[PDB]
Amino acid sequence: QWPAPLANGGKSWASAFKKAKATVTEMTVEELANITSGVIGLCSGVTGAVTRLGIPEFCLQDGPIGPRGVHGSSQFPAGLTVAATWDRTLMYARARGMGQEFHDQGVHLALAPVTGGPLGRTPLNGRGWEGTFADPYACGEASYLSVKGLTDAGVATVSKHWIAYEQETSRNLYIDIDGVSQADIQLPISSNVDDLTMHELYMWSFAEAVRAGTNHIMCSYNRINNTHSCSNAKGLNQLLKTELNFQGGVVSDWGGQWDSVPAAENGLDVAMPGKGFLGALGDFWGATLVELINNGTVSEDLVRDKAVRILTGYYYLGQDTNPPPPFVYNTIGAPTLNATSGYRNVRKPGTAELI
Amino acid sequence: TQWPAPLANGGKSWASAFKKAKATVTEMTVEELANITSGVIGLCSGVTGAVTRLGIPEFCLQDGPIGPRGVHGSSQFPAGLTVAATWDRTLMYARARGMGQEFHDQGVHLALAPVTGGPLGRTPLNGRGWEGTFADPYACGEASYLSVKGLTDAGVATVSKHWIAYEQETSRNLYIDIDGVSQADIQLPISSNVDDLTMHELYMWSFAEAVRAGTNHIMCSYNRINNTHSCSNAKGLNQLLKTELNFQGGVVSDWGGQWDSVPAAENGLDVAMPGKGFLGALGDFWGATLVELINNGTVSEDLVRDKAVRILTGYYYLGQDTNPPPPFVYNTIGAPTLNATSGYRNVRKPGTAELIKEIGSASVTLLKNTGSLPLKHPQRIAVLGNDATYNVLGPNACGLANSACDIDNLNGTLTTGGGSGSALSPYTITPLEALQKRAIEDNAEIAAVVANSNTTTGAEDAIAALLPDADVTFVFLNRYSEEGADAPDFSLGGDGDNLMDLAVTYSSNVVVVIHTTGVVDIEKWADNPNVTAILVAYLPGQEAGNSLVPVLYGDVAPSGKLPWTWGKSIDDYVPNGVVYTDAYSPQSNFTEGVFIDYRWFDKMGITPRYEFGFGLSYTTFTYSNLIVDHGRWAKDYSSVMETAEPFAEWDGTNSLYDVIFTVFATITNTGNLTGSEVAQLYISIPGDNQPVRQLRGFDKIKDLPVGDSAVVTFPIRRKDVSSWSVVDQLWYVPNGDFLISVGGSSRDLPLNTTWTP
Ligand SMILES: *[C@@H]1O[C@H](CO)[C@@H](O[C@@H]2O[C@H](CO)[C@@H](O[C@@H]3O[C@H](CO)[C@@H](O)[C@H](O[C@H]4O[C@H](CO)[C@@H](O)[C@H](O)[C@@H]4O[C@H]4O[C@H](CO)[C@@H](O)[C@H](O)[C@@H]4O)[C@@H]3O)[C@H](O)[C@H]2NC(C)=O)[C@H](O)[C@H]1NC(C)=O
Ligand SMILES: *[C@@H]1O[C@H](CO)[C@@H](O[C@@H]2O[C@H](CO)[C@@H](O[C@H]3O[C@H](CO)[C@@H](O)[C@H](O[C@@H]4O[C@H](CO)[C@@H](O)[C@H](O)[C@@H]4O[C@H]4O[C@H](CO)[C@@H](O)[C@H](O)[C@@H]4O)[C@@H]3O)[C@H](O)[C@H]2NC(C)=O)[C@H](O)[C@H]1NC(C)=O
Ligand SMILES: CC(=O)O[C@@]12CO[C@@H]1C[C@H](O)[C@@]1(C)C(=O)[C@H](O)C3=C(C)[C@@H](OC(=O)[C@H](O)[C@@H](NC(=O)c4ccccc4)c4ccccc4)C[C@@](O)([C@@H](OC(=O)c4ccccc4)[C@H]21)C3(C)C
Ligand SMILES: *[C@@H]1O[C@H](CO)[C@@H](O[C@@H]2O[C@H](CO)[C@@H](O[C@@H]3O[C@H](CO)[C@@H](O)[C@H](O)[C@H]3NC(C)=O)[C@H](O)[C@H]2NC(C)=O)[C@H](O)[C@H]1NC(C)=O
Ligand SMILES: *[C@@H]1O[C@H](CO)[C@@H](O[C@@H]2O[C@H](CO)[C@@H](O[C@H]3O[C@H](CO)[C@@H](O)[C@H](O)[C@@H]3O)[C@H](O)[C@H]2NC(C)=O)[C@H](O)[C@H]1NC(C)=O
Ligand SMILES: *[C@@H]1O[C@H](CO)[C@@H](O[C@@H]2O[C@H](CO)[C@@H](O)[C@H](O)[C@H]2NC(C)=O)[C@H](O)[C@H]1NC(C)=O
Ligand SMILES: OC[C@H]1O[C@@H](O[C@@H]2[C@H](O)[C@@H](O)O[C@H](CO)[C@H]2O)[C@@H](O)[C@@H](O)[C@@H]1O
Ligand SMILES: *[C@@H]1O[C@H](CO)[C@@H](O)[C@H](O)[C@H]1NC(C)=O
Ligand SMILES: *[C@@H]1O[C@H](CO)[C@@H](O)[C@H](O)[C@H]1NC(C)=O
Ligand SMILES: *[C@@H]1O[C@H](CO)[C@@H](O)[C@H](O)[C@H]1NC(C)=O
Ligand SMILES: *[C@@H]1O[C@H](CO)[C@@H](O)[C@H](O)[C@H]1NC(C)=O
Ligand SMILES: *[C@@H]1O[C@H](CO)[C@@H](O)[C@H](O)[C@H]1NC(C)=O
Ligand SMILES: *[C@@H]1O[C@H](CO)[C@@H](O)[C@H](O)[C@H]1NC(C)=O
Ligand SMILES: OC[C@H]1O[C@H](O)[C@@H](O)[C@@H](O)[C@@H]1O
Repeated sequence: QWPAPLANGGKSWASAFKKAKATVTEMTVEELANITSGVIGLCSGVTGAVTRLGIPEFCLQDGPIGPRGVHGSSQFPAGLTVAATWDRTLMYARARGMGQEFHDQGVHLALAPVTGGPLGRTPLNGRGWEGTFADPYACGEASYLSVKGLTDAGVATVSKHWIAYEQETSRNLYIDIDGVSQADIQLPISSNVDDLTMHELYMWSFAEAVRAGTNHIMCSYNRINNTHSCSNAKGLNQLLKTELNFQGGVVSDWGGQWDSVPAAENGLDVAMPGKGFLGALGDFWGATLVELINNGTVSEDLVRDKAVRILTGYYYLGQDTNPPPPFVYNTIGAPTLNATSGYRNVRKPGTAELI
Repeated sequence: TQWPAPLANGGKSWASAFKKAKATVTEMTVEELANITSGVIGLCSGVTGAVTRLGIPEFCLQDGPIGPRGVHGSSQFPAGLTVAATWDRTLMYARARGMGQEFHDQGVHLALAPVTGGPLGRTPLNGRGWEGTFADPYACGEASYLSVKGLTDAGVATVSKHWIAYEQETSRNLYIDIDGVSQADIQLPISSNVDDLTMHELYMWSFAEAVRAGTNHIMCSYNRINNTHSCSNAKGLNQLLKTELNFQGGVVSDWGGQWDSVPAAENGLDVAMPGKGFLGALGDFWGATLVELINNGTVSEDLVRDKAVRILTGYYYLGQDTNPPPPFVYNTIGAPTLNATSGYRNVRKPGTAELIKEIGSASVTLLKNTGSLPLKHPQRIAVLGNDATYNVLGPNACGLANSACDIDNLNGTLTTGGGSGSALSPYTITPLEALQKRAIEDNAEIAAVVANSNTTTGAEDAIAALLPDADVTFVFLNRYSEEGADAPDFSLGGDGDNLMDLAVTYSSNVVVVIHTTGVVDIEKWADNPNVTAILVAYLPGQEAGNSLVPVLYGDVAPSGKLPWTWGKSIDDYVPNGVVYTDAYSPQSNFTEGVFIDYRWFDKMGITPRYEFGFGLSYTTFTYSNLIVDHGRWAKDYSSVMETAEPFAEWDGTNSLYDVIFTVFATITNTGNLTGSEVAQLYISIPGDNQPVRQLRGFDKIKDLPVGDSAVVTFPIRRKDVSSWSVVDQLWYVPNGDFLISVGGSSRDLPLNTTWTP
């Protein structure tokens, strides 16, 4: 079908890749499943530590205007708003500023920016404002610069949402809350997209995102030609990881992962949110992935590539020798998470006037 | 287990022996059935329980694909790797025959030998591939047949090993339960997941040959196959081996290869080793447990009587009743596992040393020669490498299994590999002695740096001072590997890389000799003009030096050729050659099919450095006059036992091993010196996803004088031209064009013709 091309570190991540491979090489099957699946904590998502090799939990945090659910930060204008400036300098400085606030709040991975999913097939898209232009060229430019800003600030990006994620209606994220299951109720809207259109319109901004060095990409809730984005082999293994030569990790949207084995085989590298959100949003790896490896269904080396893709960003942005500070706010919310919040003021002179 | 256990009948040559077997087994109590089918404590690698009432003694099962291991008073033969490289059926037989006499005379009933297609050569990193012969079914077939014959002709029963698809040491995970730690709780053995065509065309080939040659027993391997232990795989043991190959002898467990009581009993195992040996640490699943399984109705007395009959057929057939082996006198297990004194018995016969030398001289393979060989009478000789002299701790310092020296010990000349297939030496003829003897005859001087060049103070200075004035510099490299591990890469062992860097710096006439268990990485030096000649001497046993120097000095031309493919990069071979995982149930999918060693290279259009079947002479040979004589056919009556391999053309009277045509060719000695030449025949058998070409014959012409010619002749068996029909489950000769090719290697084929039935 479409096999999983191994990470090699690409142009800029060469040394980071090699530190990643080295670390992954030392990891037990449990450790591999610990880092490739979400655990419980204060951030939108959290990767399990590899505590024996001193790899810590990574804080994944919303969102594309800056860290969400924190005090002591600034509320930046939306992507829609910078787009309207048609000013590359502002697009970059916006992201750079968002970036320092993410770093200084303690975020390893910013669940941002929005780089062409949604792009704007419908002017009614409920979350269209999070993107930029209704145009691949201009969106590509803003996406490039948005990615660079955040990464220059020392925070790994997760560009979102790959791909063809053009309506909120019946995205139908995976949720098995109460007795009921979305999987029984209704499958996600299937974006059915020819190959010219995928190439010339939707992939264009993501290509720019990859070129800018986005460390990760988030696969979307919709299905493409009736396969989930997060387990679409053509989309992740071929279009993204081969043609766009993407060297980083594919993070599930929160409930965008619907299965265990196809996901592992067809491009997904991180299961989010895992144990977070009471497990309500699916929890298909973790202990399940351990079992699948130990019984020969899934190759350990397949999962080592996932862990390598995750650690590449860690090492490239220097989070190993320059760790972000502790994240201090409960952004999940009680009663889902009963944790107290600290306080940290992260607002810096210059930010208000940039805004 | 829809594959029932077929009853022994003694097949072709063993009819008599089988009948005495059954007679004796029929008198046996249940306790006697259990005593003989499981190992007991003794001096040998394994020992079957006696049936003392019926006068059946303990049988000594002893390790030795190069001869009796762990004994003094014997000879260290070359490894199977080394005979393979001769391509000389005569030497193949005589090596086994010699090994046989030493086995018998030390008192061994069953030789755990030879290695007949497991491992065959899927990975060139296999830590124990060296115990085998060729990375080729056909050639492994021929050597397997002959090695078996020579052993049995000495009056020692063989246990051909290891059945089957045993193709990496890593995660072989023998069963063991010692120090509160069981292997069952850590990881299962690697699972060779082999399709049906591959298993027939590749892995079973050499085992068919060992069966035909009358192998008395066969050893089931440590690996699972399709996720079922080999030693309890019914389709493997009961169907493929005991039905299709019609195998009439015993299946012996590898040591810790048996994992359970009842499936083993049900699915093809005949003998549980080592039982009460090795503190019972490697599992003891039968014995008293089998007694209870019979008494309580779980396993039929009939099933176990068959096991005992298969054991006892070999005993009678080789006449060990009326002509018993002498007592075995050496503790080969080792304190503290077994605390028992050793006797002394000398078994080395006149002739053996010279046969070991000859195998060396016929095997050593010339890979590069820009003009420096043969040597005339150089006056100033430099030698580099610890491989050139003795292990600094003594030739048997590394213990009973040649594996106990420190990772950095200068072990001297690598005359054998490590593990169960090793053996002690009474001495080593070092390359440095033999070179010195010759130097002295020429009134020359000779000096060797044998220290560790990287860690010995003065060694680099000493080298820099010595080489520039030397007329020739010999460099001795080696690469130890062992059972229990795969090589991590092609790296030279010890300080090899350093020695080569230094030698090309201070000398323009470097001759390299490699003693190795397998392919090594020489890419850094092989195209350097300062390296004038490269030889690989494999594992020549005790006569390392005196075998080599005659070839260096042109007393005899090199005639050895490569029995596997020498690629430039490990990355050029079959992928996932060794699988590394902590997964509880490790998998290895043999998705390459039949395409291993040179079939991979050929199909994928990859050029090796030196191809399968390559090896230079001090002369050249021109090939002419290819004849395919369809009138030269013969009925097969020569085998010792018959298989039951089904084939489309079975008329009721004929055989898969009938020779259906013979092909001929002429070689002419077209250079300026006498030389021996290994002619080779390959066939392209038509079909889908088929090999570019397949070795189907070889003939070594000896000492062809300048100007002279000789006819080379290749019998072609029906099987040689057949494929396995997965659908129809039999062998068949396909339709289409059969390219038949002949020449000096797998890439150097001047003669070609099409046959089309
Ligand atoms: C969603 O569904 C849509 C609708 O079906 C999908 O759009 C199809 O996408 C496939 C590609 O995945 C595309 O395939 C081609 O059709 C061409 C003819 O129209 C073929 O010529 C072309 O084949 C070549 O490419 C293959 C892939 O590399 C090769 O295997 C093949 O050998 C061909 O290539 C050789 O020849 C050319 C010269 O002709 C040379 O340049 C090459 O290098 C090579 O030597 C494709 O097979 C369909 O045409 C698309 N259909 C439409 C209507 O767009 C879409 O992919 C789906 N999306 C997802 C995410 O699944
Ligand atoms: C390890 O796993 C591999 C992977 O599966 C496994 O490979 C398979 O091996 C089986 C054999 O056990 C192959 O079997 C079959 O599929 C054929 C179609 O491709 C089918 O025609 C075969 O047919 C019959 O043979 C059986 C056995 O004799 C017989 O009982 C049936 O009645 C069929 O034969 C009849 O009809 C024939 C004419 O049509 C006639 O000639 C014959 O005499 C008889 O009357 C067979 O069932 C399977 O295809 C393999 N698959 C692959 C992927 O190769 C290995 O066998 C496993 N190895 C171990 C050690 O377990
Ligand atoms: C584990 C094993 O292969 O054991 C045997 C004993 O019969 C087996 C067949 C084998 O071919 C034989 C004879 C050999 O000749 C091998 O070359 C050989 C070995 C491969 C070696 O074994 C190993 O290296 C094992 O991988 C190694 N494995 C472990 O330590 C292990 C233990 C628990 C769980 C998982 C793994 C081991 C070392 C030492 C003692 C026992 C086990 C032991 C062993 O001493 C030799 O073993 C012993 O002498 C021995 C084993 C158990 C108890 C007492 C003595 C070895 C030698 C001679 C060095
Ligand atoms: C199941 O197997 C056991 C292991 O072989 C048997 O026990 C061994 O039986 C041998 C006889 O067949 C004994 O050998 C002899 O030893 C005595 C010393 O005590 C000498 O007098 C004899 O001359 C000597 N014979 C020789 C070698 O020439 C072994 O001593 C004995 N070993 C043990 C462990 O006791 C069982 O007999 C066997 N059980 C059955 C039911 O057959
Ligand atoms: C001289 O012979 C020595 C054997 O008598 C040999 O030592 C052994 O070398 C092998 C390498 O082939 C080592 O292999 C193992 O190394 C570690 C062990 O902890 C494992 O991770 C590997 O998987 C592998 O099994 C042996 O450990 C080593 N044996 C001992 C007792 O130290 C030397 O290498 C030989 N000398 C030279 C210069 O080659
Ligand atoms: C798998 O990941 C989980 C999630 O982080 C690990 O546990 C935490 O380990 C950190 C140190 O890295 C401790 O500060 C926390 O107390 C642990 N949290 C919990 C919930 O106990 C776990 O250690 C990981 N396991 C392995 C084998 O690395
Ligand atoms: O909770 C979301 C609000 O949705 C409102 O409605 C939407 C429309 O009916 C239509 O566009 O479909 C989407 C779902 O695909 C609806 O969310 C309305 O239902 C309100 O109750 C909600 O506040
Ligand atoms: C392996 O484990 C998974 C999850 O625990 C299970 O769904 C699957 O069926 C298992 N397969 C085997 C062969 O045991
Ligand atoms: C062998 O193939 C099966 C699917 O048929 C798969 O589960 C297993 O992981 C494969 N092994 C490899 C190639 O890693
Ligand atoms: C948090 O507290 C609420 C109310 O005190 C409780 O019902 C809920 O179960 C708790 N949440 C979790 C995830 O434990
Ligand atoms: C028969 O004996 C074996 C070995 O003691 C034991 O595993 C099994 O439970 C017994 N079975 C029955 C049916 O008594
Ligand atoms: C052999 O002797 C050693 C050393 O006294 C002892 O520890 C060991 O238990 C003995 N071996 C056996 C199997 O009796
Ligand atoms: C070959 O040897 C000479 C010394 O004899 C040395 O100076 C020269 O650099 C060497 N050349 C190569 C290609 O190593
Ligand atoms: O994990 C230890 C490992 O070390 C060697 O390099 C490998 O080739 C394996 O054979 C061995 O088991």
